[PDB]
Amino acid sequence: ARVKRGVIARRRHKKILKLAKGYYGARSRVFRVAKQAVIKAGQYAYRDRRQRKRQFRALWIARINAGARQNGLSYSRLIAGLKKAAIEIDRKVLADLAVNEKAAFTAIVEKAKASLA
Amino acid sequence: MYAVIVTGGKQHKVTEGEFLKVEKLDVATGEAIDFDRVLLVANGEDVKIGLPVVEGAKVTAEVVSHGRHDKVRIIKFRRRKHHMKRQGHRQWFTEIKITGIQ
Amino acid sequence: EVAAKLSGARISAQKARLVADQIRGKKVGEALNLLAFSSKKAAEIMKKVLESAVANAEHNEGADVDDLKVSTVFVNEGRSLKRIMPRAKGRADRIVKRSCHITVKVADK
Amino acid sequence: QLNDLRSAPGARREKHRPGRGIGSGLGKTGGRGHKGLTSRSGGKVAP
Amino acid sequence: KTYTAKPETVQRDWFVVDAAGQTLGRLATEIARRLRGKHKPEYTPHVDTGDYIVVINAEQVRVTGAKTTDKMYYHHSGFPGGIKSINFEKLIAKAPERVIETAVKGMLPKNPLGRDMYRKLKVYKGASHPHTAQQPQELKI
Amino acid sequence: AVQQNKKSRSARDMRRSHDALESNALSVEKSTGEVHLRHHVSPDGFYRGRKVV
RNA sequence: GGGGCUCAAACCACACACCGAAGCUGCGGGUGUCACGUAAGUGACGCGGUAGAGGAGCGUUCUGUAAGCCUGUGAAGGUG
RNA sequence: GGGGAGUGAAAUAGAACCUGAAACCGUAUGCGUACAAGCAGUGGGAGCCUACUUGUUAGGUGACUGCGUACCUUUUGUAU
Repeated sequence: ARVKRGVIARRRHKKILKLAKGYYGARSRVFRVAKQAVIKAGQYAYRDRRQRKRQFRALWIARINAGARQNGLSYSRLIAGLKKAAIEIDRKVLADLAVNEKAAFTAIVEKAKASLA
Repeated sequence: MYAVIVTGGKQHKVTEGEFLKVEKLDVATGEAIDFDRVLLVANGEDVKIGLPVVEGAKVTAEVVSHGRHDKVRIIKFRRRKHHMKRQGHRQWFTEIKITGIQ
Repeated sequence: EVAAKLSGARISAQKARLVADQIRGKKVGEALNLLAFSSKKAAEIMKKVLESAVANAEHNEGADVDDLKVSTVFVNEGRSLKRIMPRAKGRADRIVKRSCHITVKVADK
Repeated sequence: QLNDLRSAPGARREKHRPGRGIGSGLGKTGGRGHKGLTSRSGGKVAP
Repeated sequence: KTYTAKPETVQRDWFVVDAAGQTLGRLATEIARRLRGKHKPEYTPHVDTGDYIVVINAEQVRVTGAKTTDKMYYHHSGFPGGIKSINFEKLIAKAPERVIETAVKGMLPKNPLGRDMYRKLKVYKGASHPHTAQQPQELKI
Repeated sequence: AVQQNKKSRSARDMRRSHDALESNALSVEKSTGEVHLRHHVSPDGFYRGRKVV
């Protein structure tokens, strides 16, 4: 039972080279470089499913900071005043109301100033 | 007309005709769900926000489908330590169509 | 759209694409003037291939030479020939005698 | 049927093989460790 | 999904800062804040949602303590030995706007976006600016 | 003195971004009507309205 | 670290608020072990890992199953 | 050496001839590239172009931007 391994080696290399397509030069077309680029892309993608949740939070916080300062309040005073009250409303929909629904965000910052924090 | 509802441990800005993928809530296809966990309801210049929660407001939705979205890969690799490990994931969603805001 | 091909020209492909880049998209009489006065070897070869493509269009179809435009020139690589040059201190090195495939594709668009 | 019969669960085993990949448990050394006598070929300590 | 500002439909305004006795870096931090667009709820970090800042009296800017005779500004010309320095007051005599430009430039990112934001800062020397057509209004009065 | 890395396609081709050709100095005799190089005798031996060879 | 900072953007106190991790919590999945369960069936504690131990699998070629089944209305291979 | 015509079921089975992969080299189309600094990706993301049939899609490029010093082997330890 001699078994000739050239038909499975090819499909495994096609799988790696298909995962590597779009990359520069030998990163997309030779196996020993495409393999490393695919593994590295996988590590970065694991890391960046975490940093996505880190980076969007900071953007929300920066937009809420900018929207609250137009109404005469900090970010931090706003988050404190929204817990002297009870809003349970997150950084995502507050940033969305900061850009889009500005009168509702003004109502929210006035109910935070109403709790005097 | 929009509303902020808490479905899956996270909230969604939600309007009166939208389709929305939500963490998999346990109710079969085509049935109805209510969200009595609204955080604000606004209509023009009439915006009312949650005391913690807007009392007397509910959002009605219809379950459209239970799918799984778009496999992500998990690669765990230690440099020069003979360690490599891979995993697939498809996260379940429930697509709901928002039918009423009150 | 009519081709003529030379499979195996004793010039290498890199040397022939220089002249191939120089007639692409031109009118045929303009291209024949450029090739007939060029300083190179690839232009003798590619002029003979362009003459063949034009005459194929004249005899196998009914296109006039004035209407024709050289539409697709490309030079592929042919089979190399593998020879030895003896060098110093007993050392031998490989010469490749490269060849190439010239395709001229005349058309009236 | 010859198509249908197998042995008892636990009576045959798979015969895991050393040196086939790093996600198998026995890649790159095959259970032998690192440098020294008992990782060589014929790396036996006499009785 | 969250909002992304997009560089075709970004609104920009023109502003005049009167640097007539302002502290240098405390002026520069509000200028750089407004060049990046941090004061707008449409802040997106990869697009410049900033404003154009005009600064007029940029030799009346003021450093505190002993930073007038001190506070060297350095640059190396590329040739060996070619380190070159100038203090605050000889730079505010030579090129007065370069002070309030290298302050704001150092507080912007070191990006092609930071270059694009720096292009919106127009500092000048006297009490006037050539920008009456863009109609800037005064801020931090 | 060798390379420490093989050169890519891209830099190999950027080197030879300069070695393209020209020879456009052709013109037509008014008498015979044939193309020849400027300031050169024709391939049928004419030069400025006169046979020379 | 840089810009820059001087009733500080430094230091010594004290106060209140905020940000901040793959930590915790929420929400949805998978898995190990243990205990329960006419075996649907839940709970509870887990689940970084080199050498290494242990457990369970995929695929390739051959033989039986196979004088079977598929296949020129198109096999294997190759490429999407 | 080809372009036809014929033979043949098939000649991109034409004699260097079944299939005809990858490296490597081209031509064509789309998009991006000439004020921008590094393992070349990855998270975000505008724009453009194609198919659809239009949308909270599919494919292709990816300006701009946060994070980011290959793999192995050896080692107390390597971007080294």
